[PDB]
Amino acid sequence: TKPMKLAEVTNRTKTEMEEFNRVLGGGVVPGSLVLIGGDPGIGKSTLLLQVSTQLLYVSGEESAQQIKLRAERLSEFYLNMQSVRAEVERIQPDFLIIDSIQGSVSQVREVTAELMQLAKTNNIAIFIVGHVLYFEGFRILRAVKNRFGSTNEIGIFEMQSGGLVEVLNPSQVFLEERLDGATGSSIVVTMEGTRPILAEVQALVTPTMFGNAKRTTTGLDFNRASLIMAVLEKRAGLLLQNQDAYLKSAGGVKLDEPAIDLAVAVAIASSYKDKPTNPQECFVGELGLTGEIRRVNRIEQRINEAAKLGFTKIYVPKNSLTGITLPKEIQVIGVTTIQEVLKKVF
Amino acid sequence: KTKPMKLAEVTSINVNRTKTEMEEFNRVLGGGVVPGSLVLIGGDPGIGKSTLLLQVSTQLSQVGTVLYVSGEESAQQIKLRAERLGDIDSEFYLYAETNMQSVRAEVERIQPDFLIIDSIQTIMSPESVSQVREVTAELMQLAKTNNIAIFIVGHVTKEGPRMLEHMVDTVLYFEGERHHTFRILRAVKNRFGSTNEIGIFEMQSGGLVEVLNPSQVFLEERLDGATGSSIVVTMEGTRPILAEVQALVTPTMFGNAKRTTTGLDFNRASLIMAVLEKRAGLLLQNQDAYLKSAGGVKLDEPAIDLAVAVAIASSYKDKPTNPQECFVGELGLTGEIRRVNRIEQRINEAAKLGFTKIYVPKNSLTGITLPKEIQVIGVTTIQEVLKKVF
Amino acid sequence: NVNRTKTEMEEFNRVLGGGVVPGSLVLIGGDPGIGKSTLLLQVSTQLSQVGTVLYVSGEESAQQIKLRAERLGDIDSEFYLYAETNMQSVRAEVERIQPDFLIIDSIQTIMSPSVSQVREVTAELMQLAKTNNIAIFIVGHVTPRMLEHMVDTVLYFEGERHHTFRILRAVKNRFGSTNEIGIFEMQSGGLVEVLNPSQVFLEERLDGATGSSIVVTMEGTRPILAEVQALVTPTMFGNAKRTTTGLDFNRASLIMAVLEKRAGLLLQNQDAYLKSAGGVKLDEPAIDLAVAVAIASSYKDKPTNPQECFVGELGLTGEIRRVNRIEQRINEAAKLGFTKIYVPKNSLTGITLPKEIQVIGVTTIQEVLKKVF
Amino acid sequence: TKPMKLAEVTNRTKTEMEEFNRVLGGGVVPGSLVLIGGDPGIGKSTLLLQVSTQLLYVSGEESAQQIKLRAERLSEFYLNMQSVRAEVERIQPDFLIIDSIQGSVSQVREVTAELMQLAKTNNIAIFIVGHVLYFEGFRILRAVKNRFGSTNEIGIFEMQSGGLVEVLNPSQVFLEERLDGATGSSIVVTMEGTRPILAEVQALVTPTMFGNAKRTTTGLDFNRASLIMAVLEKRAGLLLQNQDAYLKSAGGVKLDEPAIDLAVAVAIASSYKDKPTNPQECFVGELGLTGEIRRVNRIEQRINEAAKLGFTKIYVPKNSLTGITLPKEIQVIGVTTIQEVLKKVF
Amino acid sequence: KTKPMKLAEVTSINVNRTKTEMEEFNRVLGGGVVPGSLVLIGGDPGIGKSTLLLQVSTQLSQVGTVLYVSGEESAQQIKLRAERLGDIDSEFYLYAETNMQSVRAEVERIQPDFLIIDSIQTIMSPESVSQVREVTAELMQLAKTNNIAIFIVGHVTKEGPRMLEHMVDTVLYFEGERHHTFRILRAVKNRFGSTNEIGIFEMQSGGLVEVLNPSQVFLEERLDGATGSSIVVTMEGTRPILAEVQALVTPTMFGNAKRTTTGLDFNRASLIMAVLEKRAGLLLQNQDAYLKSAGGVKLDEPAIDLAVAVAIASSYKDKPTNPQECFVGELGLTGEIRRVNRIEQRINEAAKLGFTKIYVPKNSLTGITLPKEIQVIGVTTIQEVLKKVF
Ligand SMILES: Cc1cn([C@H]2C[C@H](O)[C@@H](COP(=O)(O)OP(=O)(O)O)O2)c(=O)[nH]c1=O
Ligand SMILES: Cc1cn([C@H]2C[C@H](O)[C@@H](COP(=O)(O)OP(=O)(O)O)O2)c(=O)[nH]c1=O
Ligand SMILES: Cc1cn([C@H]2C[C@H](O)[C@@H](COP(=O)(O)OP(=O)(O)O)O2)c(=O)[nH]c1=O
Ligand SMILES: Cc1cn([C@H]2C[C@H](O)[C@@H](COP(=O)(O)OP(=O)(O)O)O2)c(=O)[nH]c1=O
Ligand SMILES: Cc1cn([C@H]2C[C@H](O)[C@@H](COP(=O)(O)OP(=O)(O)O)O2)c(=O)[nH]c1=O
Ligand SMILES: [Mg+2]
Ligand SMILES: [Mg+2]
Ligand SMILES: [Mg+2]
Ligand SMILES: [Mg+2]
Ligand SMILES: [Mg+2]
Repeated sequence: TKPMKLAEVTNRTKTEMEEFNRVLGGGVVPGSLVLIGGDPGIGKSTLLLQVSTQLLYVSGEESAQQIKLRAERLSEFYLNMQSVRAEVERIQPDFLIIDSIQGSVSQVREVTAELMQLAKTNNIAIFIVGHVLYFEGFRILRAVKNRFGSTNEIGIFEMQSGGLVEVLNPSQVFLEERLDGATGSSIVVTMEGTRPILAEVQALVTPTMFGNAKRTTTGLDFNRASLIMAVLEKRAGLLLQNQDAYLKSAGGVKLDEPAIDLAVAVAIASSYKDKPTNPQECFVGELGLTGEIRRVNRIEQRINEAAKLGFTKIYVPKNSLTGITLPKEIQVIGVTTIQEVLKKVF
Repeated sequence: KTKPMKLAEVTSINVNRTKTEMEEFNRVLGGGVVPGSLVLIGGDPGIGKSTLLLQVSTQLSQVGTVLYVSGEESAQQIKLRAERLGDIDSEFYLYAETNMQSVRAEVERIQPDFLIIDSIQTIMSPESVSQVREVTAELMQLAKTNNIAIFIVGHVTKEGPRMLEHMVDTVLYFEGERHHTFRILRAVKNRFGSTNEIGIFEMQSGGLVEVLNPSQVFLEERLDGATGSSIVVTMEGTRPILAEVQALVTPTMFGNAKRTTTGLDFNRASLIMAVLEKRAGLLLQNQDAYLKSAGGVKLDEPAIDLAVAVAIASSYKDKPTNPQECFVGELGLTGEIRRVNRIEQRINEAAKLGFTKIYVPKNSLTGITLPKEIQVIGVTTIQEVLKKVF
Repeated sequence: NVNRTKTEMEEFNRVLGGGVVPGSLVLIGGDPGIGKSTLLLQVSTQLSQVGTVLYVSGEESAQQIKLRAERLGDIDSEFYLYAETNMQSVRAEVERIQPDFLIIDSIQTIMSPSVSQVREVTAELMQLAKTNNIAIFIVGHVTPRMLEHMVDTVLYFEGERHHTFRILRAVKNRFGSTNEIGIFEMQSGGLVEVLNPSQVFLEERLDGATGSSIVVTMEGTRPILAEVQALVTPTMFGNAKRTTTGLDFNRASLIMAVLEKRAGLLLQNQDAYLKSAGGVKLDEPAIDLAVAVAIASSYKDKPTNPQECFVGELGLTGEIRRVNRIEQRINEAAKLGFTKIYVPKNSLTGITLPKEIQVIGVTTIQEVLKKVF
Repeated sequence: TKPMKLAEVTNRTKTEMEEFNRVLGGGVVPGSLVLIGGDPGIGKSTLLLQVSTQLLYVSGEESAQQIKLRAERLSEFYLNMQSVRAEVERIQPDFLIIDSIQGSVSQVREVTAELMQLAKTNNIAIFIVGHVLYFEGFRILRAVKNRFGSTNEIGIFEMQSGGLVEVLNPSQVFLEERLDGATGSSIVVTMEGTRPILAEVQALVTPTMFGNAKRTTTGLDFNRASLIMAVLEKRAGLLLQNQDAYLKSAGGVKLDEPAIDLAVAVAIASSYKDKPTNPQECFVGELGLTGEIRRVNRIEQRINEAAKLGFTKIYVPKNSLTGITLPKEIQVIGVTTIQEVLKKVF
Repeated sequence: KTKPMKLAEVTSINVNRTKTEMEEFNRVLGGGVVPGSLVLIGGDPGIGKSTLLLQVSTQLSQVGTVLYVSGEESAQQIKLRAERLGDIDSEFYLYAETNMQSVRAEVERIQPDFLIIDSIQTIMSPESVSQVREVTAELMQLAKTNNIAIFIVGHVTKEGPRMLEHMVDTVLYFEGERHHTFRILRAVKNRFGSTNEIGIFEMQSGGLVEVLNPSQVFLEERLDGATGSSIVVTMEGTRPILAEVQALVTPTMFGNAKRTTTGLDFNRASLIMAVLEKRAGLLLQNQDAYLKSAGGVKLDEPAIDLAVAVAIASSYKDKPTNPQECFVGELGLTGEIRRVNRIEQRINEAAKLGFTKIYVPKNSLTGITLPKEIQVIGVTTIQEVLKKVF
């Protein structure tokens, strides 16, 4: 390209899989190199076979007969680089898939350089498998580097007996898991670096029978929980002095971020009170020792992620909202104190 | 070229700088963008260096000619971003290409007053990591061939931005922690200005919004009858981080008095309480204490002692502290407020974030010039401080 | 048989072993921000009064240095400033002006066909000191230890977080002693020398401040000087408390047992809080005596002298055992303006003692506490 | 050399320093390369200046005038390699010293290869300094690799105001340190890998005043000490139940070897009993839970090292002595039970 | 050279081996020294590989011709050592030189039946670490050119002996822990013998003295009324280490019953005691327990459970165990004695060190051939064991 004025800047092949299209930023662009990365066993061959049967598949990893058995469960689909190049000029295929690019590993860098120049010689879309998209564990496909789209885009799949089944409403995973009015469960939109993870905090508050009141956490910092309880007793007015408390992060998610405080406070209160929370409402906020609900980082991302996963309410810190556009699919409730929240929730 | 010259005959700078609508960004560069200069913006990925440079560029395109070079994002991607940020009916040129030879050719053609390289890591040349040091050397010589201002972006990686700091004209760092919603732009090295200058910005849905008057954020963040909150100007190496200590002192009901900290060393707090009881006279023997560093900031430096002593006392006493006053000082076991390192930097940083008082150790002030925007109170004992504060 | 150039700064002269030797390479090392540029600008404005100075650096601009250097000294004298980087352009100006003193403000910021190559530039600088017979100063920001073996004098400008002293020490000196130190304090103007350091230790101490004592400990080979703090107070509750910060808890526990069983202090029913001032970790046998004296001082409510310090491992029989590097510790104490130092008596066998400090060899803890209180 | 029958295999320059001679295996051999290693500041220049004034000294590290000031406190002593080689042929010196051999560091390997060939061209002894002998902290000089002697040889020095003073009786270091009949001190010949270190164990047994009996160690494993006390109470009959115990390894030596058990038991008993041990007697032995004194590794080395440092008795495990020659300067007492030892000692 | 051959027509070995006076060393090599073969002796520095090879060489010089090549020690040094060890009025040649080209020339000249390389690390050649693999390859071809037995020494280093194990004829390991006064020589790989063979030696003032009858060492090491001692055949990776567990059970006097371990995991011992109380019926609630692994051997393997249960019971009961019986087995919380890995190796190792009984888990024995020198008792429950033992 040549430099170009910004006042003068502005189509793709879609698949039946809505999620896979969003990740590529609309669909498959005809002249690029797309790399799918992930651990072996995850389903990069399975995902590419499914995209291919919808849209020349080259594999050294599995045999021709093996792929036929796989791909029927899941038209002009055709199954070293010098012997490959000859077939690219002959059939002239719009889409080329290399199942496993894998001193071959030193030569891997030199093969992919020659594949990017091959995308220009014959204007074709080429998929490369690396044992930039990353397929990692439900199953998620995320765009790490995208030249023809946004990197914040995600595609959720679940591997079943047939192959990969796309996931539209991931709110229903927590909703199926919710029992008939089960207390002491709450939801937080936490962060694993930049990825917003959505997680369930669990509490079992029960009166102590003997001597010292027990406190036990799994997945949350113990001392963080200890302070939360002091703030609930001193600010919210819950008599937790003589109550045992067991706390758990469902999944074995480590929850080590200030934003999880409010969800843990609400979980405990829910168990103490024996009043359930809504399974489509979630909570985000650091809790100060004065009862205040302090600001948190990346609030816009958290609200976005909650809405997308089918949540209806989200309690956020009120100060965090200054000049942020809120999505129409989710009720954002800014709160300022813990008392205010527990009043609203119970 | 420049010549060896006697210092008495060294003439004062008579530059022509280019200002942007962002008052803060100008102060940092020491007045504005100096033409024929190399400015490096460092910081973690995601903070908003591209966003800040796109905003600066859309403003500079109104008076000069901008060439924005990005290998990192595509041309179409940037157009979607930059329309939210500003106006681009002006001479703002975009070039999504990575080889310096192909860039050089376009610099001679359009002759742009301002050049931006979005990610030096993503610019190649013959002879993506080692070769960054050689590209920036060629960029400094390019600033003199055409007399243009050039901005360089340096993402701070786990391993292999701090390497180029000694060979560029201005070094800026864009940093903004998980605990603060606000991002700060600081000048680490400035050849055309002061290094104590800072620019506060808050990333909003549109892009980065400047925070002129930050004293209003701390006042909004405090509740009505706040108590047991205090502020310390701590240090994360050389970066002065400003942090809130929280204390909940409440009488014990049970047998043993509880002590629980999060973010502060437990034993450090234990000693502080002993010094408050034995020197200041607070009956804390039968009081539970919960202590928290707001934000999840680890506070592991002697200077935090006074702020924690004041926090506790504030909760014990049920008397609030001022939200625009902060405290710096190691506390000795005799009640003394001992000296701390980098006092001048801490007082500077407090003043810039809109603080009105700062309690410092009295011994630390020997021959230090104090900024006129902040009241520096040197103290010697903990009793003295608590008398002053409550 | 040598003719050195002195500066008005007595301390900086002692470090170089009398003054600036002409035709020599002196490397100043340290962290960034300590004041190597500031110290060299101050020496340069003084040396410009007798010789001819050429100050080179690309780290800061010419105009920036003028604003700094007017606060620091006088500039009506032959002081030349050259904000260049590459060498070949420098060499040409050395032959022209023929300057007696050359300063390179960051060797990291100089190129010749900018860290690996740094070794080759300093080799060419040492041969340049013979071609023109000039004194040359090299600055090495510590991120400097690579050039230490190939230069004439190696200075390190050091400053721990607890002391606002900024000490200049000679690591390797071809024209002087390596024991020499120069104490400075950075003030608003620039670096102010500290000629009587004895007066600083006598501001950091309050009036009735008991339980403070001083130890000359070691951070590898660097003798660090540190303050141990104790608060002994009667227990109110059931169990007597013991809490340390910066000292090993179990080490302190034994010290108290020895003070109760040997020295006769009733500490059983006393709470004890101990702290190493500064956040210095004190993990060396030599700190035992200072901690014992600290505790006793707080217990007894009798202060120690602020210009006396204590060195010695304390045995469980009350004995004050030998410690390593005793000659270095006595030397460092003396240089920081201390008047007494209690050392183990056995450590003194055939060691020459400096005339500026009273070295007291002790054998038991009872003996020490008798002497001290 | 050519291969040679063993039935057909069989002089040096000595210095006034008996210790330095032993290390080199008799004295300085005229045609070899001796490397002295150690940390900077230790005294390798000081030791070589002292050997040289007794026996061409080449230094880039210090100036000529600096060395003259040093060497007078401490005859035909004369003070890059091409300029050096020319002076070796001229003066023809029997002994050559290179003060600091220190991309010079890559070239250091190539210079020392040329120095070993220089030892043959002109049959001379050459000393090399490396910032195989190792000088490490009293101060010790040990032979790591010796072609003309034993590697177990050691030379003890003490740096004083003049320079390095040799140490003949290191028993007198512990003897000066011993007070007038001080109880609860004992000596062990332990091992730091293969180096036999000689160390002092200290005990303060004193009756408990309140509630629980205290146990505190520094330098010894706490649990090891705990077991020792159980064995002393159950086998030896010491009523330690109601006694506090403070234990210390003098020097900050870590003592983490089974052989230290007996010394610790004797230390405790000495403090309990208020009866001192002899300062020239030492103890070696693992203590079993039945009271037995079990065998230990490297017994011959330990007895050797004790004797050399001027010890008069050594209590060892009786089983360890099977077919071992005992040095005439030290009384080796083989013991079998802890009761037997305490009977003998007190 | 050798040829592809049908297994029915593969003829049995008809070698001529050379025996030494050391019965143990012969067994290890599978009868004696095979001519035209490469034997590697591995082990930590200081164990006595040079000492063992000097002793073998002084014995082999009586029937063949030995060439001992050492770069590590000098010729004069070896003469002082080797006179204490044996007789050298015989054809024993010593060559203190390190380059293989200079060695080869002397092999063709003297034509020695036995060649010893003292430290392969200290032998050089063109093209001291990488090049060891190429020297040993040239040494195996040298064994066929002249038909000689060659011994190679491999010191086991922190980092960079186990590398050559796959490319030599016999692999021996000389190992002897800080806790045992005795050193053991084991065959890891043997082309001319069994790998289960072992040679026990004790280093004495002269040199290495063989330990034929080791059953006498364990009996001398036990006191008269020993009690609370038991023996386990544990594993340090693949090396079967044989270890002594010690227990002192004694009634509590104070409030809380004490439990203290050294060398065993505390919690593992705690469970064992619970299983002894609940299944075996020992009243340990009010008994203190001190447990020790003799030697400072870390015992962190499930197989040690039974030995620790037997130790405790022996001390509780005040009834000794036999010093020539040992125990192997994980103990389940139901009192069951569960299976363990490498049972055949453990039974072998016990037998070789002169043990007469070994209690093993009964399930582990399915189709395993048992050595005739040791009584293998398969057990199923802890009650069963204690019944048998006491
Ligand atoms: C399509 C398909 C795959 N599989 C199995 C076979 C594969 O080895 C396994 C993993 O899928 P695959 O896509 O081969 O993993 P990757 O390419 O990421 O290494 O799933 C089924 O069991 N049933 C199916 O229908
Ligand atoms: C300008 C803008 C950026 N963003 C996102 C896209 C960017 O990838 C992300 C981070 O900003 P960016 O400036 O790209 O970060 P870096 O410091 O790494 O250059 O913010 C929005 O969501 N909305 C916006 O209006
Ligand atoms: C001389 C002087 C310096 N300074 C500042 C400017 C310098 O950049 C800073 C640090 O000193 P500097 O000597 O540049 O540190 P170094 O060269 O060791 O890295 O001190 C003042 O604030 N006031 C002054 O009067
Ligand atoms: C000989 C001697 C040395 N010294 C000092 C100067 C040296 O820098 C220091 C260390 O000795 P040196 O032998 O130079 O150490 P090394 O060669 O091992 O690095 O001892 C004295 O103070 N007095 C003396 O009489
Ligand atoms: C033969 C013998 C060796 N030794 C010593 C010298 C040796 O360096 C040391 C260790 O034996 P050595 O066989 O050299 O060990 P390695 O396994 O490393 O070859 O034992 C004696 O003290 N006395 C002796 O009679
Ligand atoms: Mg696959
Ligand atoms: Mg960016
Ligand atoms: Mg500077
Ligand atoms: Mg030296
Ligand atoms: Mg050997």
